[PDB]
Amino acid sequence: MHHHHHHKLKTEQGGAHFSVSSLAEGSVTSVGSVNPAENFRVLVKQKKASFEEASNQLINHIEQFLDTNETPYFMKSIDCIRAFREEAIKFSEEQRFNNFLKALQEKVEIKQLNHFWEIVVQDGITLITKEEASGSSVTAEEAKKFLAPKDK
Repeated sequence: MHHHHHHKLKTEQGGAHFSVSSLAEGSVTSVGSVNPAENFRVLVKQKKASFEEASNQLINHIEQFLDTNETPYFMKSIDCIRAFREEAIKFSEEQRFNNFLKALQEKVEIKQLNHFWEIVVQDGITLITKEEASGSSVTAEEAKKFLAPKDK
C-alpha cells in the first residue's frame, strides 16, 4: 500500500551536447573559416587592435602574399581591400582608407605586383571612391576614373 522513490522528478540533462568548435583551438592552423581579412575584422570588432593596426596587419598579410608570386590571393587581396573598405565606412575611418590605398599602391610602385594593380583598375580600388570623405553619395566612379580599363 506504501511506495517510495521511482517517481522520477529530476530530468537528465535535456538537450544535445558534444564538443565545441573542434576546428582550430590551439595550434592547428591560422584563420578561422576562409577570408584572411576576418582576422583584421576580429581586432576591429574586438579589443585586440584598433581599426588601423588591424587593417595594417591585414594589408601586411597582403604584403606577404604580394611578396609571393601566386595570384589566387591577388583577387582575394582585392577582397581583403573590400574587407576593410566597407568596415571602415561603419568604423568611421576615412584616413585609413587613403592610407591603405596610397600605401598598398605606393608599395606596388616600389616593387612589382602591377598585376594586382591591374585588377585594382578593373575593380576601382584606387583613391577615395567618394571624394576624400567619410560619408558621401558618390560611388566607385572616382576610383573607376583613377585607373579605368577603358577610354584613353
